Amino acid sequence: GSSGSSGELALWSPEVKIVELVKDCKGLGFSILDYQDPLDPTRSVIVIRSLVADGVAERSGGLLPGDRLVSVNEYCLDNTSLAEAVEILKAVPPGLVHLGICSGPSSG
Repeated sequence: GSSGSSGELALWSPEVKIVELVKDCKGLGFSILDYQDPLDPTRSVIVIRSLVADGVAERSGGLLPGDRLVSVNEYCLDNTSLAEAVEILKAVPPGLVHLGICSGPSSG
């Protein structure tokens, strides 16, 4: 059982956190983008672009800019294309929003 040294994805945590976000008419208050692993270029992940000023994201106090988003309202956003990710957040119904997050390189 020789674990990998200076390799295993550390940028994020192996434990995702479900943040309860209350969507509104306009929708959410955050953004997302497509990322590419520095070791695996053939692999992409969705990150938290940024939290709109006083946006649902910030309000709740669970999301942060730089964290890797797992899913939104039970939606596998793994290796998903930005376009797809955005559409998923737009197609998602209003109200409570159960989305996971992977603590990443935060400057806070």
